[PDB]
Amino acid sequence: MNGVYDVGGTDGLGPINRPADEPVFRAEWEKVAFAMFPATFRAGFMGLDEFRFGIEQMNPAEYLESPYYWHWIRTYIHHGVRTGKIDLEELERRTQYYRENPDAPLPEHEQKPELIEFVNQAVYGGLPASREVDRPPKFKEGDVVRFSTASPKGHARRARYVRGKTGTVVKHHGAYIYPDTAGNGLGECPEHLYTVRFTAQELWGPEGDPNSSVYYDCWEPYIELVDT
Amino acid sequence: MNGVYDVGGTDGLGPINRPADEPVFRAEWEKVAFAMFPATFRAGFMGLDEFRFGIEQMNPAEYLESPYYWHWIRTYIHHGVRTGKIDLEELERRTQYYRENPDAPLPEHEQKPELIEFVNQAVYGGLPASREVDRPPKFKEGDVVRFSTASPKGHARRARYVRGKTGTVVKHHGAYIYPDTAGNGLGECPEHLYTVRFTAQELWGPEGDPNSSVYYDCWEPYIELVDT
Amino acid sequence: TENILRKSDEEIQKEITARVKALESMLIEQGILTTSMIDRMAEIYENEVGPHLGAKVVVKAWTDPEFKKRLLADGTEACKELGIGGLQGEDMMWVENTDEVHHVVVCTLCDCYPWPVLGLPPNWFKEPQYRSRVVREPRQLLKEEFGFEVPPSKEIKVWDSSSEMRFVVLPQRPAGTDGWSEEELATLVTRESMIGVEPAKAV
Amino acid sequence: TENILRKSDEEIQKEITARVKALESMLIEQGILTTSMIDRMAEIYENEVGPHLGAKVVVKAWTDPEFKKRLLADGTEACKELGIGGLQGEDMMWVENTDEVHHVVVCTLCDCYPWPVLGLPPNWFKEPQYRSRVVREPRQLLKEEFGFEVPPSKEIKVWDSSSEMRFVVLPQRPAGTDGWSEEELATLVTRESMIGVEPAKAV
Repeated sequence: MNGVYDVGGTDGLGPINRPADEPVFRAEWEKVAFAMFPATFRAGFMGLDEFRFGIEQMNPAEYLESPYYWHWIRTYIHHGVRTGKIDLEELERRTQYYRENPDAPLPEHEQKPELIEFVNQAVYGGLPASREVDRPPKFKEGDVVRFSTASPKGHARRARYVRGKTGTVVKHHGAYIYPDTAGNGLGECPEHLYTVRFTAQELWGPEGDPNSSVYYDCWEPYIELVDT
Repeated sequence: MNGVYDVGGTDGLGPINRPADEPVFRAEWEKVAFAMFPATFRAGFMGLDEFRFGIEQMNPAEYLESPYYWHWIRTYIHHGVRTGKIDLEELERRTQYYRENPDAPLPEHEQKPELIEFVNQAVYGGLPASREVDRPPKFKEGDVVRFSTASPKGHARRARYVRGKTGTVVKHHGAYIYPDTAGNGLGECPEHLYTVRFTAQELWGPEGDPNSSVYYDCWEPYIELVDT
Repeated sequence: TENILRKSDEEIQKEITARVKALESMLIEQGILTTSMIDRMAEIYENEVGPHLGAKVVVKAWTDPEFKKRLLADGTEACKELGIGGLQGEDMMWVENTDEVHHVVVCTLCDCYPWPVLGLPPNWFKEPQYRSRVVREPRQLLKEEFGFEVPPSKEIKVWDSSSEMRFVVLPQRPAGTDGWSEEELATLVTRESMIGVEPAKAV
Repeated sequence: TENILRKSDEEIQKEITARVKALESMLIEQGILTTSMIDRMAEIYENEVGPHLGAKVVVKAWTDPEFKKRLLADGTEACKELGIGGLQGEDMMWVENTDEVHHVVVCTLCDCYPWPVLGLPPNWFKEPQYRSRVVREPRQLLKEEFGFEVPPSKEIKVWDSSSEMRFVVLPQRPAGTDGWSEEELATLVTRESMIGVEPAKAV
């Protein structure tokens, strides 16, 4: 996606707003949006990469100025409709109901111990994305590589500021879930993962700090050899 | 400016909204905003390049969804404050006045024949940006050139989608006002101007139409020789 | 598109109106803006300068091969022959659609547009949906938005007007118009055909 | 920033609240979401997982050179020694600030952040102002936003977490803390010092 969310290097976005302190959750609705992440994950709405792609398809003006957890709501709805698990017309009718009756009760439901077990297991065990593959790593530390200029319309982690740029492999991490398939519903198709160093001058031309570098994580198909 | 206004190649912005027809001016306020362009130009608020830079400094979420002529209002205010010709506090107080008294009269004023003469002369004579320079053109048709990777924070016409890309000079147009100085208050400093052809595949990688090219206008400092 | 953050269009218009009137009052007091100056600007671009002027050039080029040559060599000088020129078309370069080449014009960085032959641009030309996509997927954009299908084998050239040069498409003369009068052919020339987002009118 | 198009914060919150409750009611009826499940998630990240966990690693590395080695070779395995790990820090790589190198972490594409050692990120880390500028002008951003001046001759390394690898800064131990207890040193370790936007606390 060449979306506005890919903001690295963008100018004119404003000074940082940073209260001297702020709570973990600023409102009750934020706790709900947060907790719906494991809930929809477990229900098959989406995986992590698809989750991000849903947010990348938001209206950019709304993305830029809305509360962060509203982005999560948007992606839950995006995938609920995509999978047919959410009926939009019912949702709109209930929205108007709770606009008019904000204190009305939530539906009656039973508590589920397995959902608490899932929560605890995910929080403390994690959802590891590393995977083993049969092919060996194509690159190694010290290799000079160039970042792909492809511009897919689907999900990927190809920030525009690094495309077509040259840098040096810093580390190979093993193979991981590949966003370019996973986020587009095409499965894990894992690929070797590398960190690559780009100098600021390579990235920004003369406007770059002469003594600064950006480290960026590249899956194997993103990078092609320059100098071994 | 690496601003959001530099939208070429951005994905996710929405389908085109295009009424089957629409008036030149959708409201009276639009006629006013339009007419303030020659008025502030003549008064020394800004030139054409500075005008555009003012818009490039807008809040991006507002830029993306506001009426086009509102952008013009924003840049008039930007330069009115910059030059001290507009006092912001007075402006805010009058805004609230006309919010509360939308039918109140405008200030009493005399009509000025010279402002009508200016209008007609600009409309039919134009405001030509071409300039003569003592240096000859550095490039020529058929030259293969690469577009600069510099990323100035001030005004320039360096769309991000063409930076660092290679193309072929199509035409030299003569020398013109140079945006990178003019839009930043640094004068005309004219430079030779060229159109350069970039293939879609050069621009977008494999996602590019194999049978399509983008023509982009480059001032001399933007481009450096590859193959003569 | 929906944006849960956005006020209504009515509330937006009311606010802009107050803000513009307040700024207008200040420039009036400075002596740099007058109501007659506002009216003249609006009259010129509502009734005097419009795409009817561009259509006159097009039909002359369609019916006068020597003029067509001159138009394609220096567009500003050629249009000057018909009394057409001035603000925002001081430098005009015309590009000819053929059987092998289709041209379409955009300004991805803002809004640049040849006012002396087309008048002020329609709102869709200035907005981010067209500007963002036409440089990236011109063939699909032309078919989806304008029902204009360009065969895969035909090259599309997108002209991004990043400078004060203005690009204007000379559309191909439709078949079936042999011997038509200049007036009769002009009815086929549209704003859209001189941007390159549509062909000239069929039949 | 001002946006004449934007409703008030109160009107925005009221709308989001209704929309979230409506979606919540639907997922409840599907049997996939419960109030106990919402409460547990919120308890864990309000009171259990927070930057106090990261500070324990930091002070161990400051006081245990052998642990520091292990931390810098494989961060996930090292933190596992202290009972720290899990969701959104399954792969953790720690980078050590020195006299020659300063590290700062960002996620320009979204919001990636090492939850098991820092808890959920503060809102400024997720927002576009920090993410857009730190890769482009880290030295100026650190001085203007956080009053943190990094000498021109010192290299700044910005780590853009585009993957599931999570980068965590090991800040330099402040001078004047010889022989301090692990508890006493932890009071100097801040969330900001493990993002790289501030040093650890002076004195």
